[PDB]
Amino acid sequence: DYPVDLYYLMDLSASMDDDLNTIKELGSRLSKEMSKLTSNFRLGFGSFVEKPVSPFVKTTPEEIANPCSSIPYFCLPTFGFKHILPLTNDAERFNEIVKNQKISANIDTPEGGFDAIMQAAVCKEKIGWRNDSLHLLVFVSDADSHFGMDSKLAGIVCPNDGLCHLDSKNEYSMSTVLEYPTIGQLIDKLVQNNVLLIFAVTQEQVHLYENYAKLIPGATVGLLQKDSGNILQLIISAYEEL
Amino acid sequence: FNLDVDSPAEYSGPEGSYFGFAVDFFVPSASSRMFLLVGAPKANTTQPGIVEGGQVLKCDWSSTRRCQPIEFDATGNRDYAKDDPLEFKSHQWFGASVRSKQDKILACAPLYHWRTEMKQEREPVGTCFLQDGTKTVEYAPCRSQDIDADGQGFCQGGFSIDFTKADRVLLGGPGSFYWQGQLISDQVAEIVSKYDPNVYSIKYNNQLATRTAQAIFDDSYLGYSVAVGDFNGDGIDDFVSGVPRAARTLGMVYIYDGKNMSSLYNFTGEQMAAYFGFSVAATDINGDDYADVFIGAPLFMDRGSDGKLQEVGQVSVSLQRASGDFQTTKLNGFEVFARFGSAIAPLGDLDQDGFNDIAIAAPYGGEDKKGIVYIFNGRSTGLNAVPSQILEGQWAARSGCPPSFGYSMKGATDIDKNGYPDLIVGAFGVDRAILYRARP
Amino acid sequence: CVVRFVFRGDLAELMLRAVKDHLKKEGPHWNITSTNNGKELVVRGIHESDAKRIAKWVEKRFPRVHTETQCD
Ligand SMILES: *[C@@H]1O[C@H](CO)[C@@H](O[C@@H]2O[C@H](CO)[C@@H](O[C@@H]3O[C@H](CO[C@H]4O[C@H](CO)[C@@H](O)[C@H](O)[C@@H]4O)[C@@H](O)[C@H](O)[C@@H]3O)[C@H](O)[C@H]2NC(C)=O)[C@H](O)[C@H]1NC(C)=O
Ligand SMILES: *[C@@H]1O[C@H](CO)[C@@H](O)[C@H](O)[C@H]1NC(C)=O
Ligand SMILES: *[C@@H]1O[C@H](CO)[C@@H](O)[C@H](O)[C@H]1NC(C)=O
Ligand SMILES: [Ca+2]
Ligand SMILES: [Ca+2]
Ligand SMILES: [Ca+2]
Ligand SMILES: [Ca+2]
Ligand SMILES: [Mn+2]
Ligand SMILES: [Mn+2]
Ligand SMILES: [Mn+2]
Repeated sequence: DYPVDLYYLMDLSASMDDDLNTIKELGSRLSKEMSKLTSNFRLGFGSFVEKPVSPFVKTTPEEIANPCSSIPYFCLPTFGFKHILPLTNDAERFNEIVKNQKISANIDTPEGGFDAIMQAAVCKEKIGWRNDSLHLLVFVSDADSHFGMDSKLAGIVCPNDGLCHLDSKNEYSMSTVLEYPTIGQLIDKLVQNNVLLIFAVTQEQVHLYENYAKLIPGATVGLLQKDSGNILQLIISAYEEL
Repeated sequence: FNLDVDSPAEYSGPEGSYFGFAVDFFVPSASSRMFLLVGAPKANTTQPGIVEGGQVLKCDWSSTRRCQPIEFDATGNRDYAKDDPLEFKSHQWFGASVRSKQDKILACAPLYHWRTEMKQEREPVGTCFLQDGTKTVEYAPCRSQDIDADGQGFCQGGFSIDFTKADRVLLGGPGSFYWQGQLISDQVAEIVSKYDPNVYSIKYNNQLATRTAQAIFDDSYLGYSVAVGDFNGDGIDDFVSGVPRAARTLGMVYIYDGKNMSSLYNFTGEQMAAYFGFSVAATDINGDDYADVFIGAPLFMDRGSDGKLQEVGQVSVSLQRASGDFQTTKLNGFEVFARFGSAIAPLGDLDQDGFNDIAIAAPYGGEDKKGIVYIFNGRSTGLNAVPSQILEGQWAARSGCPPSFGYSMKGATDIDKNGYPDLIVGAFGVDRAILYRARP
Repeated sequence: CVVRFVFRGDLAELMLRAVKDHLKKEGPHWNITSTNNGKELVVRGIHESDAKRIAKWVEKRFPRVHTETQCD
């Protein structure tokens, strides 16, 4: 009866508007099924969008206030990464949080998913990863991501340090200061943090993440389906250990 | 192997200005004195109403070692209408890129924002200033009616610049067309002769440029970095341009015809997210009279002795042969996360041995991530894989960006007139620029 | 005739959705298909009438959207 700590990381960009309803279903289905693996089960939650910096985001005050402006449509302001729920035993709290997530937006196709992975894996003190448990990080998105050096276009030339930078609002305070992390850096820290990374993406986006998974040890991929249980199967088989 | 690293000429700017972010040499006509051109994109300057607008300073080699701002622009922001600014120069990073041809100085602001005439928008179109002798004009090839993300609205023209031998300005604008990227090439005579201070959008009739394509090419960043040289034997410098996110983050580099902008050659990386195409360079490295192609891939992960992947950086070298074919070899970095290949700069025939030599930087290597620059020799067989000389950064790291010695550099100019080309290496994290002389 | 609307960027889904809803209202009996996994919307079975309206409506209201029209 070995403990399992599950962290669910949701992409809230505009491109997720078509996906979000199925992501919420995956979240609650996961919570229910995880209860079948062990009594020592806990799960947390966080989310990400993009660096709120030109040219990734428009700087006119109307659009800053509402990045979906002139569609017309209302959505949340752009932010990098937020930590919402320290992993807990309160499965009901998890579901209530996931159900109330809302759309945010940015301009370009790739997202800030790599900043979010780095902080979620690194900030042990705020996420609550146990010393003796499986550490599972589920990454949900429908797009590719930015990585180190891509931020040069935004005027950001200070390399990611791989350190935890979450303030009193649980926001990534260095979002607009440091470069997106590189894969070599994500691997270094995911291994040090003993975290297994799962990439749940849509069909067109699967091959690309499969290629990344071949570089990142312990990483797996799957398809984000309405029949989302196909992802849970990765989590379940990962529990056998032996 | 012949750089004087013991007593270099060290120049400095205002703190926080990123002095040394970009460098070049200035060589004015006739028996004039040589000067160094050092960018400082976050310099506060004295421009009314503008904060951290950026500037370029002319630094004197002959004596004294003081630097003075070049008066490209000494005004505040122009208005479109009463209490409605036309342009936003604050934080434009002017001086982030500087190039010079003879007595012509080209400097740009990649983060310059402009108000589209049509509506009260603010888009990062980019802008350049070209000083030709005593006349300075504004050049803005991405400032037009082709607005928004699908157009040139997010071009950031001036992100990368160079000059051709045949009197043309080469400009990259990586954000064009939803980040497909665009290359633009214009005549220097045309840029100045068509200039009017009250015209914001100027059409250049002899302009060459790439065009927008299918969405499959979005997020590729063509024009991220550029270089020039003859790759088809027509006597006309052709265009070399990196495309770092092409082929699903595998990365590509394109070569276009210098006369009609038609694609001639393509290079592809070997590893996803190695950022192949981050930087490019062109030079004849083996003395075969044909330009060779140097492509960086700073995030490349190699396979260590323990089977573990590790990020070291990679540079590929493609030798041009008379048949049109290329012979490609590869050089890997020496330190993990040093990002070898971040900056590549031909040095010309540094040691006067008949072959051009070249420097490759690794800005985050060395103790305390001070930054390392490697010097490699050329030979009739290609590039010698082992470096002959290593330059170490000498400054303590500060908060934020590390000194990043080797971040940017330029050579192939004999500043002290001793027969050997010299080298300028920037270290913007500590607001510094360093001149290294080449010894006999 | 066929009209192909290509949406780009993070807002592509919201723009396509808005356009798609408009098209359903303007032409509820048209064959309207989502292609390229939600990045492109294609309308076919039309006859050089809507081409003068829907293609223009999208360009006017959403200038950033690319439109390609084909007829036989
Ligand atoms: C280096 O890689 C580049 C990128 O892949 C190569 O450039 C592309 O090469 C393809 C194949 O030749 C070209 O595709 C052609 O498209 C025309 C139709 O063009 C017109 O219609 C399209 C819309 O369908 C529109 O977007 C265009 O602007 C035109 O109005 C076809 O008739 C041809 O048969 C063929 O399919 C691409 O256009 C071309 N450019 C780009 C950006 O994709 C390049 O050739 C490679 N170079 C080397 C040396 O390998
Ligand atoms: C530029 O001036 C402003 C206003 O005094 C100041 O806040 C900013 O820190 C200065 N930037 C520098 C010295 O880089
Ligand atoms: C460009 O010029 C070369 C040499 O004259 C010619 O072979 C080629 O077809 C031209 N391409 C275009 C698009 O004009
Ligand atoms: Ca040529
Ligand atoms: Ca050669
Ligand atoms: Ca030599
Ligand atoms: Ca010299
Ligand atoms: Mn998105
Ligand atoms: Mn989606
Ligand atoms: Mn994006």
